[PDB]
Amino acid sequence: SRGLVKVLFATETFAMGVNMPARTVVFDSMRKHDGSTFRDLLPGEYVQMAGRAG
RNA sequence: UUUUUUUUUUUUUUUUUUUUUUUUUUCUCCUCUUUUUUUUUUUU
Repeated sequence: SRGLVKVLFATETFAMGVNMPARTVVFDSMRKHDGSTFRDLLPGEYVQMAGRAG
């Protein structure tokens, strides 16, 4: 919140919705693990994690 | 190459009182033998 930490590593517990967005967001993978079907992401998810950068 | 969420030890306290040991039965009941009754007295 105070900007004293630069690089953050977080799972979906912090991804899909937050206020106070930083400037840049990066993705290290294309897939995700839902409840034992091992699907990929959908636009409803990509909008929320990546829709908060400004 | 396996993420996200599912609360926990019932609330209450700042009510008066002018009595006194016990406690409640048992029925009428043939007394055998020398006597009048002796007696002063003195030594404690």
